[PDB]
Amino acid sequence: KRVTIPRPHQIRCNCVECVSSSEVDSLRHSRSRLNIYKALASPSLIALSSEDPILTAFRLGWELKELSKVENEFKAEYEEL
Amino acid sequence: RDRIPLQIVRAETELSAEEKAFLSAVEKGDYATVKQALQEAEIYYNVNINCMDPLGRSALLIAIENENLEIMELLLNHSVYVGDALLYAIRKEVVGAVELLLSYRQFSEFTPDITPIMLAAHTNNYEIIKLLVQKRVTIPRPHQIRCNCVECVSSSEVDSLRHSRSRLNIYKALASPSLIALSSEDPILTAFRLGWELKELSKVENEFKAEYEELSQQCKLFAKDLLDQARSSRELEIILNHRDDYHDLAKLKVAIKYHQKEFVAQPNCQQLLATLWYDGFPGWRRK
Amino acid sequence: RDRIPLQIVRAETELSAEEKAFLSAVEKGDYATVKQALQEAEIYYNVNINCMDPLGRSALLIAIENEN
Amino acid sequence: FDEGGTLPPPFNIIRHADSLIQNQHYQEVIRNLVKRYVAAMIRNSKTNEGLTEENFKELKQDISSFRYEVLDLLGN
Amino acid sequence: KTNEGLTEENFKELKQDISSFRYEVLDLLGN
Ligand SMILES: [Zn+2]
Ligand SMILES: [Zn+2]
Repeated sequence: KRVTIPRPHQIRCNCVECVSSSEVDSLRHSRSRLNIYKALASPSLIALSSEDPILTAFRLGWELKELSKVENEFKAEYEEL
Repeated sequence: RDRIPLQIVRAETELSAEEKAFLSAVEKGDYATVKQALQEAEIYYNVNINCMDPLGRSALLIAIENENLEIMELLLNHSVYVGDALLYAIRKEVVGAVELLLSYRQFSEFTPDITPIMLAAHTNNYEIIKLLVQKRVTIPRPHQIRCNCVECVSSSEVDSLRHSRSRLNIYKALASPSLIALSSEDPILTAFRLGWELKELSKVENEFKAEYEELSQQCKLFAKDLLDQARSSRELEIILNHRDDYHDLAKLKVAIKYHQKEFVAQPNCQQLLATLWYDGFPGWRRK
Repeated sequence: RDRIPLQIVRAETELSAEEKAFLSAVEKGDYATVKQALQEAEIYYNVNINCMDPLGRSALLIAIENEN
Repeated sequence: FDEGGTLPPPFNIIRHADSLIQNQHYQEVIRNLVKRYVAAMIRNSKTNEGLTEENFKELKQDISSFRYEVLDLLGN
Repeated sequence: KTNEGLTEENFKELKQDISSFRYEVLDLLGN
């Protein structure tokens, strides 16, 4: 059946949405990104819905480590993912 | 004489075979046999229903460890001797037998001071405690340290090994998470004032140092877990700014005067502060 | 005054006994009893099938954890 | 954090309703937190506990009683 | 009673109990 998953913005994005919501509720905005990144990194989904399952684990296990330096609160989580 | 004889030096009584088959039938689930033996023992008199197996187990304590709620009622409609049978059903956490025993209202494993409300708090059930507090109960109050009344000095010299156990029992009863979350008005400020005076007691009583020290640790994780269950920012702002009896952090300063190192080293509390130490510099994401 | 009283400070609602036996029969597997109680509750009105046990579990969340 | 206006060393020589509404607001958060904590702690026990010898006996007794009652009904 | 684990011996007794129950019930009912 037809489903869909949202798309997270790039780091240091500076749109009006990323700066307005990040100052009205700052504890709820920092949880959806972690949930999405935990959803996107599962082995079964990558082996089921990717065109090249080897080159998609190289470009995604490299930009989960840069995120481990700007977000000091969830260092262990991002590191383990 | 190069052999060693063997014999029993401390003898006790033995039972008869007629009695034996009764307890043997209770242990297997036969319901049509025991119901007969209960009936012939009212016209003729050959068996007593209050016997005891070699290990001190009677006919009512075997049907509790095997959870059978259909033989208990059958033994209870007949007049049997119910002694300390309510303390054996709270140690083994079952719910139906508890009620059932409540409704039909010289050897043991428990000291002569244990009460049901105190034994149900050593274990950590939430459903059993709520059934005993709807009825009226009470727990004693311990005196302050270095108290000097006539009672504290007279009893402490007639029996000094029994007087040092009730205080430990009471302090183990008072420090359970469920009771604090069920019967307190402020569940956060009562774990600060109680996890601080269980450590002073660890210096005057050299015998139970480890016990008191470990009891002081169950009161430091409760507050942290209760705090990290939040789902928004307004809830954090309301909690950390509560003053009993303006808008400054009037509850994060009381946690520093008590040396609580896990309540002030949490991601949320360390992210609320970083937005006030960098006021005037909207972005620190630079080279 | 050397005693400490105890009471509940945050009260909630309680259920009735008639309802109690319904949820008690759902937890044991009785299929011929619950099918009757579902039927008398359509001519007479004495039980609501959307009750909740003390722990927030309804009549449909008990039959999921026991795979029936 | 406090307003002291501390200059560097050299230049250093020259009523009911509010309480009621706060106490009314403070309780619902506590109630919800207690609910969630109790639920989580009850759930956590279901998954991380092993088995022992006590359960084998109850299973055996159940089978035994079932057999005995069925035999009693069928035989007579 | 509290600090002992399970092993393979108990599974066999349970299986044998079920088997004997089934056999005796089938013997009575069938004939
Ligand atoms: Zn963003
Ligand atoms: Zn004293």
